Amino acid sequence: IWVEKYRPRTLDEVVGQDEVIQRLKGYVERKNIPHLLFSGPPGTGKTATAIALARDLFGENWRDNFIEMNASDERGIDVVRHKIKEFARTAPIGGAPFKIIFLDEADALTADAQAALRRTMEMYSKSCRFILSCNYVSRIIEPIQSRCAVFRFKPVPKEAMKKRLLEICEKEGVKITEDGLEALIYISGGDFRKAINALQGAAAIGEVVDADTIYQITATARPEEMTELIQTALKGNFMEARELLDRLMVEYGMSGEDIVAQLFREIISMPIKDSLKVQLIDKLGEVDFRLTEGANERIQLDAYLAYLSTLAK
Amino acid sequence: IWVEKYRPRTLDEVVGQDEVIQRLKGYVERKNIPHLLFSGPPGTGKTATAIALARDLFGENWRDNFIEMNASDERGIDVVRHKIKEFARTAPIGGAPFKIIFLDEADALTADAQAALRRTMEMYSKSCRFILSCNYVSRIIEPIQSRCAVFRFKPVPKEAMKKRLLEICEKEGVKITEDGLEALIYISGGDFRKAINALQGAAAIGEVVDADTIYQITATARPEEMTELIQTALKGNFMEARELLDRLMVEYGMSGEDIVAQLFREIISMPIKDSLKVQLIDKLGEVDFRLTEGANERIQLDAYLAYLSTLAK
Amino acid sequence: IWVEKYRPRTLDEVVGQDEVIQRLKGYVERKNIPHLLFSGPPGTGKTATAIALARDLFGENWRDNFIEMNASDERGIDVVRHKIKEFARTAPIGGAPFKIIFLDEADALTADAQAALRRTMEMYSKSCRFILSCNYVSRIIEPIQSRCAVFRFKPVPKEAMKKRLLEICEKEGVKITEDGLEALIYISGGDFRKAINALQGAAAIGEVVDADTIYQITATARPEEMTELIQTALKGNFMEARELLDRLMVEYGMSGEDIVAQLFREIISMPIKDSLKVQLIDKLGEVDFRLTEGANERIQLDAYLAYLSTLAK
Amino acid sequence: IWVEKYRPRTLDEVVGQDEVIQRLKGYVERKNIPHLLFSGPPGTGKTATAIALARDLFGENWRDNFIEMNASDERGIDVVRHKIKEFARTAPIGGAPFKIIFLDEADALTADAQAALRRTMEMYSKSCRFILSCNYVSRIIEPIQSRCAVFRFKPVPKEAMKKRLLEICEKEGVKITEDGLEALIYISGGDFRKAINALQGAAAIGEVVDADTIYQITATARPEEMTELIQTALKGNFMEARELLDRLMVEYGMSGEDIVAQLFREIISMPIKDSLKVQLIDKLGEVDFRLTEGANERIQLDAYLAYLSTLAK
Amino acid sequence: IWVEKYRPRTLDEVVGQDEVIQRLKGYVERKNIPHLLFSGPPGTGKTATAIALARDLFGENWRDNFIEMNASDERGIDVVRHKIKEFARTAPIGGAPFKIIFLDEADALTADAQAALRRTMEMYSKSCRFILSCNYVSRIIEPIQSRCAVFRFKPVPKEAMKKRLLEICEKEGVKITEDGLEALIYISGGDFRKAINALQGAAAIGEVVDADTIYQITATARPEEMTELIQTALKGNFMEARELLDRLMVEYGMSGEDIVAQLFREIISMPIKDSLKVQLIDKLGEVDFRLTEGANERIQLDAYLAYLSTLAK
Amino acid sequence: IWVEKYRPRTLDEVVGQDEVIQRLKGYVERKNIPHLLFSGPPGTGKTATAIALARDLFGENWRDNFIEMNASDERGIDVVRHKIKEFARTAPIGGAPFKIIFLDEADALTADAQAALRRTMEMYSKSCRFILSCNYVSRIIEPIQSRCAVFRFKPVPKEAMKKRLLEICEKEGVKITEDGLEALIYISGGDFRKAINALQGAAAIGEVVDADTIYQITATARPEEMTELIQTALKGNFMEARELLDRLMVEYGMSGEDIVAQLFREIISMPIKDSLKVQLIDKLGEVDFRLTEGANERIQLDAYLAYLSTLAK
Ligand SMILES: Nc1ncnc2c1ncn2[C@@H]1O[C@H](COP(=O)(O)OP(=O)(O)NP(=O)(O)O)[C@@H](O)[C@H]1O
Ligand SMILES: Nc1ncnc2c1ncn2[C@@H]1O[C@H](COP(=O)(O)OP(=O)(O)NP(=O)(O)O)[C@@H](O)[C@H]1O
Ligand SMILES: Nc1ncnc2c1ncn2[C@@H]1O[C@H](COP(=O)(O)OP(=O)(O)NP(=O)(O)O)[C@@H](O)[C@H]1O
Ligand SMILES: Nc1ncnc2c1ncn2[C@@H]1O[C@H](COP(=O)(O)OP(=O)(O)NP(=O)(O)O)[C@@H](O)[C@H]1O
Ligand SMILES: Nc1ncnc2c1ncn2[C@@H]1O[C@H](COP(=O)(O)OP(=O)(O)NP(=O)(O)O)[C@@H](O)[C@H]1O
Repeated sequence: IWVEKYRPRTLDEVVGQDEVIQRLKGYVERKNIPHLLFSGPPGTGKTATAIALARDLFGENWRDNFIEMNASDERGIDVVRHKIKEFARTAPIGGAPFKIIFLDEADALTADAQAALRRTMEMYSKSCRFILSCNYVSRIIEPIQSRCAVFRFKPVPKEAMKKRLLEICEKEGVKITEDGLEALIYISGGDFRKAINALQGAAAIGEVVDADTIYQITATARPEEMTELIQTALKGNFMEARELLDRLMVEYGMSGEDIVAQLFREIISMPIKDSLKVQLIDKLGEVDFRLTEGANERIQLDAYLAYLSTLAK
Repeated sequence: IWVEKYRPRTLDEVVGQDEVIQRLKGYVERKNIPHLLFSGPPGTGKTATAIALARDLFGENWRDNFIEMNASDERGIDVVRHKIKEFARTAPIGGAPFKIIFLDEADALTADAQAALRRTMEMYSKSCRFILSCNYVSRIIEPIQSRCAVFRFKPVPKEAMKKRLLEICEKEGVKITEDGLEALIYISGGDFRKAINALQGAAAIGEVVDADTIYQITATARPEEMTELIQTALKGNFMEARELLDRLMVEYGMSGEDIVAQLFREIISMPIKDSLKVQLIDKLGEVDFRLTEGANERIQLDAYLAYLSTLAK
Repeated sequence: IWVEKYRPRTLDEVVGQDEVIQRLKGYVERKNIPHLLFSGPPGTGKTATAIALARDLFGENWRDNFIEMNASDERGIDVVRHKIKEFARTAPIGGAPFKIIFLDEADALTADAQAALRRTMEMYSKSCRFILSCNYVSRIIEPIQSRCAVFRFKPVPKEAMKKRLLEICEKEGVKITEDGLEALIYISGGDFRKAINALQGAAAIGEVVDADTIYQITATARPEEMTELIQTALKGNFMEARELLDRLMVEYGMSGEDIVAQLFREIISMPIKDSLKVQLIDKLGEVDFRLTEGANERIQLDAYLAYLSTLAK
Repeated sequence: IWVEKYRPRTLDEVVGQDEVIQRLKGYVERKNIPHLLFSGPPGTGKTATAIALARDLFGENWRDNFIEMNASDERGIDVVRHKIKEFARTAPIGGAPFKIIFLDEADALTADAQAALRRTMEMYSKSCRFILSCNYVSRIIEPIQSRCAVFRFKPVPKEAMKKRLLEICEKEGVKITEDGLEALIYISGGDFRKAINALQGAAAIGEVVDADTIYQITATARPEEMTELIQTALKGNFMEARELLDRLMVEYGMSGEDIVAQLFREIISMPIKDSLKVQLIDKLGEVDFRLTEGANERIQLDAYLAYLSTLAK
Repeated sequence: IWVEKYRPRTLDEVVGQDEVIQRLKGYVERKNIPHLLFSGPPGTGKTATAIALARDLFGENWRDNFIEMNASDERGIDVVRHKIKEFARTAPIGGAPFKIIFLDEADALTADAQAALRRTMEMYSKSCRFILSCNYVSRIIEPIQSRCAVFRFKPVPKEAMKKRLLEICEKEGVKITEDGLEALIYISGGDFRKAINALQGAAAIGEVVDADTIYQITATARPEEMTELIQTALKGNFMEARELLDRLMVEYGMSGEDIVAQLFREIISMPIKDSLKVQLIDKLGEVDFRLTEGANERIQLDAYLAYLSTLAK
Repeated sequence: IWVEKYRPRTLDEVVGQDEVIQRLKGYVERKNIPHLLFSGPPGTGKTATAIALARDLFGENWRDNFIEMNASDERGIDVVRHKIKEFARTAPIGGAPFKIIFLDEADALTADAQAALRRTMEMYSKSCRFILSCNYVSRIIEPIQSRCAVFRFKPVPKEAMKKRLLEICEKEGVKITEDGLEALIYISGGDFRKAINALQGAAAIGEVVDADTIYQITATARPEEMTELIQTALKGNFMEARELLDRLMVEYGMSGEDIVAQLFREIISMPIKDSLKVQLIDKLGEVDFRLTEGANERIQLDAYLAYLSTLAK
């Protein structure tokens, strides 16, 4: 179950987030915790450090006190309040003063539920504490940011993830190549869950973990193939391009969105002129719309390879 | 009821999917099942192999344990949880350790319901197991892919379906012709349920199963007619084409989308130049949008036959 | 602790609220107080004037009598009733007839608790008085508005805050620029706590308080950057713009909405022609739609920087 | 229930409609009734005088004969025809020759149902009669106007409604102020039902009926607020205006249409130049369209406050 | 009941339709009737001549045989077929060979019901005959036009209606002026029902029938007023125009459509340049749309007077 | 009576239907006839070839045996069964084995009557034969298609009709121009009866058969007029255009749809640039929408001639 079995066990073990951790460490020496607001992309380590933060302060007795719950399940803020009263009357067993509750997906709620936090903030800051996880800070109404120290998680930098990917490997006897790592990171988007999980799935199989074995397991074209199809499209060979994208869409079985996504990437990282690149993206912008409005995948897609083959002359 | 009466009874019997089955077999020798994630087009064999997988592991006592339910019926994830507790307390009767629940249409739910899986994964991996079927893997939030072995079902090729269709016939004393088979496949889109079901419906009637008897039972324009209308359109005979498509749209009573769809197919499998085929498809891509935005069927359609009749010279 | 150390000490010292104060002064000459209902946005000076109102009537002996408490903490209306009997039996020491209790967040309660006020209104209007603070008057059930003089606080207008910001500076030897001020107000949302507090945080640092030093301390896109990216986009440098917006979106980690928002602001407060400014906003209006329909953030956004770089010529 | 308890009891008692009544009286002396067509805004007295007209001709025995039904409930023209045969065979008990049926919302039906009237007109003009109420005469197909005397109800002026509102009060021991009356009329749109009904609802509560108590009970922005927001918008304070309208839109929870409506009113009754008022209204006319086409409420609205803040200089 | 009491009683008595009648007379001398197709605007005399045609051929015994029914009441084509068998077995009593059935609103049906005519055409052309009335010929599927002599009724010319209006008057002792006639014809649109019916309503009242008394009874502005408001609008006096249109809309109480209609007429028959007239109509074209989509009458209207007052300079 | 006097007298003489005839000829050499199923649009030659098929097999003695009857006249399938027993007992006089019955409008019947065919199929395939004509094959329940050779008549292509029109002329001393022909086909809809019949009606008159003489005899807008009005509109003469379209709409009394239709046609077959032609049709596409939504015919139409006269410069 890798993404768990490698849940960092200490602040020091969460990586790529010096930014936060460096200064979240200065909360363990003093044993102060104001209500934490963790904000960032998903799979970057809010839940992780919000464990390892609860873990560095309680030693061995965290699981007893800390509880993670998803804030977006609307009718349970008020059903998990009796957990707020047993938890707040119990003194941290050992020698610590305070206690923690984690709240994933905070930024899903409308103004109201957000308030109910507040009458356990000033009632329990000599006992309880909240850690709020949210995709964006902007989406949490001011009255809470008010009483929160705030931490912006960044999508995890290259080397720092690449290194911890290796550790996960060497220690699991899996052979990635250089190819497979770099590729496991085109994939990852800077999101461990995605990265670990993928690696896991390539590890499951037979041995050497190639560039490809990775592109395949996630269903994401070899970037060579994309810029081959965008190219043979621009050349004028419509039926040929259509062929490719088809094969291409079954080899790995991507959604429409998924294809239009990589079409983007590889359109951006073409080395063609800033003058044409626009035309291409503008229209891709169109196509992606059509699809989300629920028009037809096959037709809009091919209909975009069609686009490219007009700009032949 | 053919589509059932030929539900594969063993992993060996599910075809065209070596890919998955080959390595899904290595889960019966060991008697390991992690939560399965079946992803692919519809009518390729997720439900099928997710039966024959439950069937190969329990012998004669599968029906008792395995239950398929559709995950998209939003208010019943939590109403079919009491099926999760009776099922999880019952030991597989005979000599096996584990048990299975199938969940069609997983990729219809928003983040939340997806989580509720998780507190029966680590609670029941010494007892219960889930098999998740989904159109695309991309659409199932990472936290689950996390705890799933994943299988990408591919559309089952021509011959392999054509062969199993015959088996379904010979063994049911139905006379298809060659026409009727090839036709039964234009239809099928590479989707058995659609294919079997249609055959069934032609079998029900009187005897010989023709090209036509198949185009009729599914309501679908003869491909000759389409490429006749697209042809007389291109030649310049606008009023004539408009006539055809009209007659055509009542003979079988197709939607706008439906017409625009076969218009595509037959525009692609025209033997005209990769140069013009684009112009046609680019514009079809336009029409189809118009329509889904809710503009006017008759007008946009005829408006597209108009298109084709400018490119006369 | 600025927000406190500059709590106005007299009705005269609360600003931008002439509206209320002008006519709340005519309650100090007569020494009449009916139950006050303060309504307005948060951070505009209900609590403040509800102090300076208690302060102008008791001189030096206010703290002894006046007590602020939060009304939303449901189980304490009735636990802070013994404060209602000691307080109501004590005659205002000196030469005044009456006494005051402040109740923040009144508009959080359901019908019932609201009533319990009433049997201390007609029992204590020859002794006690309430000041009720609420986000909106509409939310306080009629039977109370009934026995309340009512005051609508308005978000503190520009100049009035800008002036009192300056007084807070000159008297604290802090150098704001014009930029800093105006920026300190883009920030402030018309909410002093936010404003003072921020200013504080910029004063803490080294000297001159710039437009930027303010956008930094609160964490927001520097308006310089936006109008730099919209510029380099309009110039034709699409890849460069895309680059900026990307860095830009991580430096601060804004949503799509969030970016489309500042994109707007800085599109409006561009000094370009009313002729083009439309084109821009019309299309932004489009983008923002796409996004809310759930199309793709990265694609629509870059797809709009694409837009801007067609209008190069 | 005021709106009923003050249903006029005689033609004399229906007010502001001399126009009609004056000449509808000349139908009681002669005891002639051709099929009446009442047309006008809603809440002006069609139903009312169509009662008091039935009441002035039958004395005490009207309720027995006269029946009002709503004509827009499509499948009941033909289900309330057996009421047409029992009613038409019964002679007006006492000494009168004829009888009446009222039909609210006539102008909702398509051509067909309208005809079915006709074979009870020439069949029952020596017995039955219809009174048709409709928003506009233009909307009732000629073949009926044909056989109808027609009456155009006009919106009942200010004073005349203001006077009858007082009568409804004085005689019900309710204390309106001047404010509350004038306000109860901003509200009323010149439509009693709305006006009475609202008053009723303010009467229900505690005592004095203020300007406010009226704006509240109907949920409607204080006109001061609107022209404050339109003002601070015009001055240049976009963020401030956006703030107001937001607060404003929750305080009372208005639709987009609803806001755009009062925006109109107060834009018209601004005391600004006939020169600019146009620019404002032209654009409002734009916004309101956008919205009804289903574009985005928040964006178009704010987008219109944006408009007003360009015309600063 | 004028529109009936002046139902022409012979072909000779139907006016303005020489066109048809001239050659519909040549069917009475021969006593031939093929199935008649009457097509034209409403209220021009299809039903009328289709009576007077049935009346000129049967003398005194028409009512017995001829029956008019509305074809659009879908479930009764087949319920009024037993009227087709009693009617077809009965020989025209006296000395004539054939018989007639009239069918109003033919052009409302879909293809199918249209056919059911046909098996009583060739079955009853030695006995029965149909007269089909329809707004437009184009809307009646060919297979019927096939077996129909066809007659296009034109909106009734000026003098021919004006003359028969007079006859209706002199013979009813009503005093129209020249004004009132001409005006009763601006009104009429070339549609007697509308014209007669209106006259009737002006006759009902007191004596002299003026230009105005006519504009009032139909709710249609004095054309002077319109071109006054369109003028004071174009001059720049927005509030003044808005005032007018308001008064104007109550004086006669027109719909939105109704106002936009006359706005059209009087915009066309302005004597302004063909260059501006366009701008005005283009926008009116817009406004009328907005309204039919259900946007707001008051706002779009005024919003169009707003338009006109921009084009001041 | 042309449509008859040119009823083809041999399979060779039926034209444009090679398709069928080519392979319906191979039934005369062998003298085999299984039950024929003719399907196609009306007026394409089912009845015709179903005569000339009966005519090529019997020589001079067809009329005696063959009988056409209409199948939709419900109560006569069973009344024309005694024609089935006299006909089936009579041996084809001369030297042929079999005999024929034609059944127009087959596709009008419900399941039941369809069966009664069957007990004269296997009872008379050594004597009798049926030829079934139907608008669509899809509409004839399978159990019959079962025992039918099937033939799809196609709308008679351009040249093939144009040629046989000429033969009808040259051999009748009538002078069509090229114009007349091409026009006689715009008319014909690809339906001879319509075409021959019309030609007939133009031949009747004086000499040369023009484009016009044809548009007249059938009643349609002269295509000259349309492209005159669209022209004078584009030139800038709005009032003049409006005038034309008005006259134009009464001369023939077209619907809005009807006018928008020819507007299209003549917009397409304008010889203007593919660049403007779009602008035109895009807007026509708009207009036609407005209308179907039920906005105002006169206003939208003139409002579109307005459109055309902006694009003057
Ligand atoms: N920043 C990180 N450093 C090291 N390991 C990580 C990090 N992020 C995730 N992992 C591993 O990947 C899994 C995902 O953790 P985590 O991101 O906290 O869960 P999440 O809530 O779904 N995404 P997030 O909201 O950013 O926390 C964890 O259980 C970790 O073991
Ligand atoms: N790949 C396949 N191999 C063998 N038989 C199949 C296959 N796909 C379908 N069939 C037969 O056709 C029926 C439909 O197949 P299957 O895809 O397994 O279930 P489904 O309800 O139609 N859709 P899905 O979600 O793809 O599983 C089954 O009951 C099978 O017996
Ligand atoms: N013009 C009026 N004169 C006197 N009383 C009125 C008038 N309009 C309304 N009222 C009182 O207010 C109530 C509503 O009036 P009225 O218009 O007659 O019926 P309605 O159901 O509200 N709408 P409508 O379709 O205009 O008749 C009535 O029951 C009247 O007693
Ligand atoms: N052309 C006419 N000449 C003389 N009187 C007419 C004419 N049209 C209508 N009238 C009178 O006005 C009434 C309307 O008649 P008519 O137009 O036949 O009914 P309609 O069906 O509603 N309109 P239409 O469909 O054109 O016949 C009649 O009953 C006539 O008395
Ligand atoms: N394909 C053809 N070749 C030659 N003449 C034709 C053809 N189709 C029609 N005609 C002439 O036009 C008339 C109509 O054709 P025909 O099909 O016999 O009448 P119809 O029955 O109304 N059409 P249908 O019902 O589809 O057969 C005939 O009597 C023929 O003379």
